[PDB]
This record gives sequence, C-alpha cells and structure tokens, in this order.
Amino acid sequence: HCHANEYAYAKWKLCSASAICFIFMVVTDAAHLLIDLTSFLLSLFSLWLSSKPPSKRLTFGWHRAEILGALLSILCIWVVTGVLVYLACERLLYPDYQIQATVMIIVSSCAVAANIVLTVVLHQRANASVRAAFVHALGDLFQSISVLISALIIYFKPEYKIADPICTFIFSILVLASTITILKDFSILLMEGVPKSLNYSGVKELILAVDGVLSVHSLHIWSLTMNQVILSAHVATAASRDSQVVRREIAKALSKSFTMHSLTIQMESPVDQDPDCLFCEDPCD
Amino acid sequence: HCHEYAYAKWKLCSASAICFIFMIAEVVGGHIAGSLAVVTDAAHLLIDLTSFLLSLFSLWLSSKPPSKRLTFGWHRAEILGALLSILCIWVVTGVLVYLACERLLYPDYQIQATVMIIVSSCAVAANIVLTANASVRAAFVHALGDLFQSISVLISALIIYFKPEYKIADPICTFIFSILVLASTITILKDFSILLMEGVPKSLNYSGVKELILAVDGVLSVHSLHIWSLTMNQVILSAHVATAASRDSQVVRREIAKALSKSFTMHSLTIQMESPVDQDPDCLFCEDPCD
Ligand SMILES: [Zn+2]
Ligand SMILES: [Zn+2]
Ligand SMILES: [Zn+2]
Ligand SMILES: [Zn+2]
Repeated sequence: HCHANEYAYAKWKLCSASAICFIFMVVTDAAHLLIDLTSFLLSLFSLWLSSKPPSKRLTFGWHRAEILGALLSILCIWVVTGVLVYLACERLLYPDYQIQATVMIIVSSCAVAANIVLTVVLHQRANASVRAAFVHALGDLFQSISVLISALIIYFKPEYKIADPICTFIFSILVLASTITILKDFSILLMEGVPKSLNYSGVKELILAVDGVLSVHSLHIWSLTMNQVILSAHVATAASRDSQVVRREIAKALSKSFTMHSLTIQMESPVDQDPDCLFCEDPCD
Repeated sequence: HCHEYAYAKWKLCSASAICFIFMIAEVVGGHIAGSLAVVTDAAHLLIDLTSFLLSLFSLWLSSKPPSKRLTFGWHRAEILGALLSILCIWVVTGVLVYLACERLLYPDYQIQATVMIIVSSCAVAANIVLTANASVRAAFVHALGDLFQSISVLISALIIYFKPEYKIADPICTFIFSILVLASTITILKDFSILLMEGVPKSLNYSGVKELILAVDGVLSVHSLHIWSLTMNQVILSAHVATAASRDSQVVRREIAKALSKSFTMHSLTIQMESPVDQDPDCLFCEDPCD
C-alpha cells in the first residue's frame, strides 16, 4: 500500500544560539553583530516552515522554502562580503586612517571565543539547513580573526599597517570558496536534478535486477529538500505477468535498496515502440 | 506510445545588444552628469536587458538536452537567473533609496540640471522610436508604461530650472519609481516562488483536473495526486488510481491520458493505476490535499 525523529534534534541548535548571538550583538565594528543573528533566526523560520503541512496549491507542502531562505541568507552573505571588499579597497585608496590598534582587538577577544562556541558545537558528528547556518558561523569566525591578528602588526610594527586588507581579502575569499559547493548543490536540488548520493544508472541496474522489467523509459527520479526522493518511470514487462504483484515486488526491491519518499510507475506494455521512443530514449549522461 | 537557432540567437542577441547600447548611452549620460534622477530608468532598461539576456540564455541551455544528473533539461536555470536578476534589482533599488534618503536628510548638494536635462531629454525620445498576440501589446503596454515613468523624470526637473524654490522633485520621483519597480518585482517573484516548491500552475486547478479524472468510466478512486509545472508552461502529473479488476488497466490509463491531453497540454505524466488492495483508512499518507 506504499506507506519528529531527526528534525526535532534541531530545536536545541539555534533557538539558544539565536539568543547567544543576540547577546553578542567601534560603532562601525559592531555592524556584523547582526548578520549572523538575522540569518539564524531565518534558519529557525525555515525549520518552522518545514513543520508546515501539505496543501492543494503546494501539494508536496512547504519544504523547499527552507532551501529558498537558505540561499537568500547566502546571497546576503555575498552582499556583506562585497561590502567588506569595498571598505578594504577604499581604505587602500585612502591609506590614511587612525584608530587604536587593540580597541578592536580587545573586542574581537570575546568575538573569536563568541563565534567558535556556536560554530563547532554546531558541527556534525545532516540537514543542510543546519550546515548553511554552520558555514555562516564558520564564515563569521573569519571576521573574528580578520582583524584580531592582522591588527597586531599595526600594534607592533605599523611600517606595514595594511595587513587588515589582505587578511579580510583571504578570509572573504575562503568564505566564498565554502559557499560555491553548497551553492551548486542547492542549485541542482531546486534544478530538479537527481540527488548527489544517487546514481541514475545504479538505480537502473536496481530496476533491471528484476525478471519482470524488460525496458524502462521516461524515468525521472529527483528529490525534495534533503533526503525525500520522488520516483517516476515507465516499464514494460512480460504480458503474461500480473502487473499488480509485479509492481509490488518492484517497489519492494526499490525500498530494500535504499530510502524513498514517493514512487510512481507507469507499468507499460511490451505494447511499446522502441524505434520512436527517442522522446525519452535515454539521458545523454 | 507514452508520448533558426542562429536567427533565434541572432535576432535576439542582436536585439539585446541594441538594448545594451541603449543602456550604454543613457548611462554615459548618467553618472557624472547630475547623478540625481536619470539613473531611474537605467535599471529598468538594464533589467529588461537582463530579461532578454536570460531568455536567450535559457535558449542556449535548452540547446543542451537533458542528462543523467539533469532529467528535465537546463530549464529551471531560467528561474534561477530570473530570481538572481530580481535580487540585483532589489539591491540597486536599495542603494538608490539609501543615497536618496541621505541626500534628503543631507541637502548638501547642487546641480545644473539643465545640461543634465537635455542628456535625459532625447533619452525619452529614444523611447519613442522603439515602438500582437496581446503580448507584444502588453510589451507595447510595457513600452507605454516605460514612457509614463521615463517622461515623468524630465517634467519634474524642468520647472526647477525656472523654480529653484523647492528643488525636491528628484527624491520623490525616484521614490515613487522605486515603488513601481519593486511592486512589479513583488508580483513576478510571488509568481516564480509559487512556481518553486513544486507548486501547481496558477492557470490550472487541482480540483478541476481531479474532477476530469473522476469523470471517466474507468476511475473508482484516486490518490497521491501530485501535479505541477516546470518553468513557464510545461506541466507534470503524478497520481494513483484504483478500480475494478475487470478493467483493462492498460487501455484505461491510455484513454485517461488521451482525455487529459484533450483537456490541455502536458509535458510529462505518470499514473500507477493501483489495485482495488485498497487500505483506505490507512491511506492517510495519501488521503487528500489539505487544501
Ligand atoms: Zn498508494
Ligand atoms: Zn518513449
Ligand atoms: Zn512513455
Ligand atoms: Zn495511503
């Protein structure tokens, strides 16, 4: 008949961390004291949207909205990065600037400790929702050390005085290198692309492992947000065989292969027309 | 059975290049000259430029057929680029309102708008020379719409040449134009978001299509009804259905899909055509959409 364990593990992840970065929240230096707080509050928002039920307009529910908000946060990250870059290139163009070289250090003192508390505690031992907040936390950890160490030279030998530019540069660059991966991941998720953890051809062999299947076309198997996969394909079997028990055994095999979320099978007839099935011939791969 | 590219590129890539140099002119008149009002349409021209860009981009993608990792072609990358361009519009409007409210609170500036007027005067004249299916009309309506916006920027600045008394025509006009453009963004982004989360198309109705299902001799009971569209107008269908053992299930779904095609166009569709086991009270995982 084809028919709150791990998501609930996330309630104790940010609801506290939100208040923590809130307490965390020089006047211009306190600017990024909220870029993390807002992001993680929106992450919790995404969690509550994952809690939502299905509907008619949204038959599957309100799930991918989580990735939507995630990528929105990532775009705001893209934003704040370029902001810092503008500051750095301008202050390169304006190499003159005066401020005590430790007043920012002494407040980055708690910051490096502030960030690392929430960052690596949020480290894994696998919803990307958590990971998106983590790489942000891991991201602003760079902001914690972008000026802390890079200003000590000014405090010690200001004959260079511009180590903050290069350190900000490299840290923002590494944040972006962190982004690119999950960026392309989220893309192919929303791009209706099959999940990374799966091998289309592998699933094909899983199918063909049954005596019943003689051919399969119009196969489509993509996933929801994280581990919720949807399956569709056509199949022709021996006309002598009972599709019902056949398809039941098929679904049995697909389940015993690995997890599923939703499966549809056309169960076509052997009849069928290969020479012009080219419309769904095969994925070019 | 379960079922020009050059000119397509050229007449649209070249047209986008015409819009590009349009932007180029209105922006070389833009920054150093005045820096106050003219930049308003700049984005609008630029955002429509990017719209044409991403449409031809999507054609370029469609030139690549689907693959193993991509079962449905590079279509939805259209929406990706669309929403990204939307966010660019949002950030440019944001910096615009930022500087505008700053100049409002900080009146410390001065402008000889006249020399900045004529560089923006022929700009709307350039909007005049650039003038079917109710879409080209909608584009002509868009064109007419662009005028109302573009023509408004001058008439504001003109009396100021005679009336230095107020001088505040630029902030308010920039503000209202930002409102119009952000409202357009709101509309289109609501549309595209509802499209995402694998939403059903607005042009169609779940209840209507499921009634079309239930209105056939074969059907006895359906469930798992999951239907939606890809990017713009290509819809996909998935659902289960049980009926009597006597029915020739194959021809049943055959005629079902036939009547569905008859109802309207689809891109893909699958049906499981389930059995009269029917664990109805335990089908709560597939009982109905909450609506
Ligand atoms: Zn079922
Ligand atoms: Zn075929
Ligand atoms: Zn087929
Ligand atoms: Zn059920």
